[PDB]
Amino acid sequence: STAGKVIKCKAAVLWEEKKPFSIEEVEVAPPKAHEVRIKMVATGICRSDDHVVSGTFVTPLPVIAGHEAAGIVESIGEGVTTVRPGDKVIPLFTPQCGKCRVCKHPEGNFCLKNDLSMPRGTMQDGTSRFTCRGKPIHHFLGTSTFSQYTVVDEISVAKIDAASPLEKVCLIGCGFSTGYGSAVKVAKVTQGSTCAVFGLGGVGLSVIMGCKAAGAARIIGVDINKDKFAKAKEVGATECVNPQDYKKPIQEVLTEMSNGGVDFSFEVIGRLDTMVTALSCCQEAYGVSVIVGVPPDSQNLSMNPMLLLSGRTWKGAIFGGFKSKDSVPKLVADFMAKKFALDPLITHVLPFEKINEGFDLLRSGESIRTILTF
Amino acid sequence: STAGKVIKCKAAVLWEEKKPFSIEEVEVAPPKAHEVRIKMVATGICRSDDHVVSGTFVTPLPVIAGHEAAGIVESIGEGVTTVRPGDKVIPLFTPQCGKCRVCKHPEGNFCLKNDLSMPRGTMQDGTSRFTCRGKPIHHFLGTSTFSQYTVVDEISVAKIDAASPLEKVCLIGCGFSTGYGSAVKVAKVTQGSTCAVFGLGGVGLSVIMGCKAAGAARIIGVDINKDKFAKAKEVGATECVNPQDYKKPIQEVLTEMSNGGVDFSFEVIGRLDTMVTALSCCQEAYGVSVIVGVPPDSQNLSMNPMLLLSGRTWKGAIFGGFKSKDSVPKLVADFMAKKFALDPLITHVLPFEKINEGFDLLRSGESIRTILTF
Ligand SMILES: NC(=O)c1ccc[n+]([C@@H]2O[C@H](COP(=O)([O-])OP(=O)([O-])OC[C@H]3O[C@@H](n4cnc5c(N)[nH+]cnc54)[C@H](O)[C@@H]3O)[C@@H](O)[C@H]2O)c1
Ligand SMILES: NC(=O)c1ccc[n+]([C@@H]2O[C@H](COP(=O)([O-])OP(=O)([O-])OC[C@H]3O[C@@H](n4cnc5c(N)[nH+]cnc54)[C@H](O)[C@@H]3O)[C@@H](O)[C@H]2O)c1
Ligand SMILES: [Zn+2]
Ligand SMILES: [Zn+2]
Ligand SMILES: [Zn+2]
Ligand SMILES: [Zn+2]
Repeated sequence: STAGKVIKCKAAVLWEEKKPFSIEEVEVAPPKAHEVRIKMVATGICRSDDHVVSGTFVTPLPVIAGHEAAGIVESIGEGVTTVRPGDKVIPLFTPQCGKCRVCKHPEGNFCLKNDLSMPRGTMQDGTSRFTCRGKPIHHFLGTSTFSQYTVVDEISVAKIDAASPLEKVCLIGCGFSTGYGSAVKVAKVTQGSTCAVFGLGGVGLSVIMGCKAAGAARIIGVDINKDKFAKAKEVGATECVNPQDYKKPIQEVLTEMSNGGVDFSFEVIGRLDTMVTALSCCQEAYGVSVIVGVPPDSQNLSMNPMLLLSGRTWKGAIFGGFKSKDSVPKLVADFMAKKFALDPLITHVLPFEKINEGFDLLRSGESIRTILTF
Repeated sequence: STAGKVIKCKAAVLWEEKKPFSIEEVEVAPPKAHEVRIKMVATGICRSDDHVVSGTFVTPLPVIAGHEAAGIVESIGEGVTTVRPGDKVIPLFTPQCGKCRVCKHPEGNFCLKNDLSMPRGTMQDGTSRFTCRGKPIHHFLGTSTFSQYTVVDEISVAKIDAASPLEKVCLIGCGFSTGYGSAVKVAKVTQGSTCAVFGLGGVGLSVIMGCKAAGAARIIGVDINKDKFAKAKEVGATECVNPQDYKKPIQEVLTEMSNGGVDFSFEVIGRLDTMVTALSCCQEAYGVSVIVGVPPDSQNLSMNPMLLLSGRTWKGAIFGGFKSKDSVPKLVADFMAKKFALDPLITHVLPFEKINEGFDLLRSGESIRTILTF
């Protein structure tokens, strides 16, 4: 039995920004009280993991990244009540402690125990469970899924259906749930509305899925890579536009196309300029714009507050507004009942050992989601 | 009889920015089709009128300003069906055409016929009804209430209760309705919540009234003029704070006071820095911030979009979100039924001839609302 023992396993360590991951042996400590050690089965490559590499999202290095994943519990620390060894689980990059003022609020989900606002790269107790070459290695968002084994706090894991296909449902740990919830929960897209979705990657495609599920009449996809348009239309886009094709700014184009502005817009890229464009293209009196993309570290946008005074609503969210531990198992159950599809997001499959090729695919524009198998 | 004739009457003409109003004779043309000529009874001094004087709010000059008022219909043009001679009325600086996409939307109120976005300073037909010393004089927001008589489009006037005290209910034409609706309709303040209100002038006091009516448990008033605090507490503030008293930025103070951020914040001043402060002091995961203050012309704010990505909602509104022609008569009926008070907003009552003394009271910090009586 490995219970109570250090596990030696392979992980993808990021020693430096703007460098390939290093696949090499790490030591994974056993779980302490209220911790869970997970044998990973599948993990997706999310652009947010690439943001760690590029320095767009600052978190302490060296680090084991990865946050979109599914696995099987290897062991539980003292006092764990919500999972058992052998359970299928999805790590939760947004925890759900159940006790803070956000967890108790009917509409909050950004639990105060998160490691996203001001990342420390540790477990809840301020320490690390990972050693590599004798050196402590940081965690990422309390998940660190680019490893054959990880250790997470109990508030950062959800038990899911024992019959779940882990190589699909790992996407419920980030990209699918984020995009879908941003439409259905955060924006609250209405039947018959017109939506504009900026960025047609895995998260933007999931936004489109949610807009279509909510009954939008028009869903306009916006991307500078026209190779993204075919899949966007397959999952519900009615029109796609490439800003590079137009002489005028795309907010003017979208305002014209929607006969005075869209009902709902979504920024699903991570650029300051497209956050402001996406706000501007929603109707000035009653439009809603949702920021989903992660902005570059410490940079401020500039905007004219008259865009809000006329009546627009501007909001953002983490993880589609879903309370993570309550919602992830329900989303898996709904997937099992065919209430939504995940295959449209999966364009590539690789073994974990080919993680760097998976990041190459994302950076070239060729992939939506690559799923890595351990 | 005056019907069908030019009226020569007294008005307050603003010939150029940053000068006193000139109280002098103007000619007021009779109403054309679908227009209404009103004998003014009372008009309030709103900070937005001072924004015209100061160049904070750009509108064509020379101009008859004034937009918060009540009067009696003198005559109606062909085709008017909603008011008759002798009716008490409130001019609507936000029209309600009933035909545009905003008017048809359940939550929109910023009718596309407004003259606020891109001010032309005319009637709907692109012409003026005012002459002074042989020169055409612009309208202001389709109202122009600093005149013994004005002409408005039918979509810019509402009939109110014949028994209405016009020297009080003129405030339903702007300041009361704007603040009250910003709380009850735009923010949708909840029972038991904590609110922060930046700016304790007539509009901010009306926000406090709305927050109290909605059942807020805590209402924190914020002003650099501590002379505003006593009246803020009278109408429902539980605490007041002056940013000048603190070594820390007031967003940090308010976050500490509210044990992690307020539920609802309101910017009721018109400064870029307080718009960002007000957003920052609402709880990062579920807080709502409403911009009510009018920003200085053409100036952009700077902010970190992580404030929104965590879950905040940022919105603004004109006229408290109220559909103007539907709402103004109901607000007057509610005032007549003692559902809210207006006297706390009224600090001074002067003859119209003292308009410049009324503006000096506002600029000195000494008044909330001055009502001018014709
Ligand atoms: N809020 C959350 O909880 C959360 C969760 C998951 C992802 N994210 C972020 O969401 C964003 C999208 O992630 P993803 O879908 O994995 O990324 P992705 O697959 O890189 O997709 C981004 C898309 O944006 C397109 N694009 C780039 N620049 C422009 C431009 N100027 N105009 C229009 N399109 C452009 C690009 O071609 C690509 O198809 C990233 O910033 C992520 O970090 C946020
Ligand atoms: N959105 C709308 O439809 C609408 C309607 C009416 C008024 N307005 C605007 O709302 C704002 C308030 O109008 P009002 O109540 O008539 O004005 P007001 O009576 O001048 O009140 C403004 C208050 O802000 C206070 N103040 C000034 N600077 C600061 C600061 N740095 N920090 C905190 N307090 C400060 C000031 O002392 C005063 O008590 C103005 O910008 C108006 O133009 C908007
Ligand atoms: Zn929590
Ligand atoms: Zn992600
Ligand atoms: Zn209209
Ligand atoms: Zn006003």
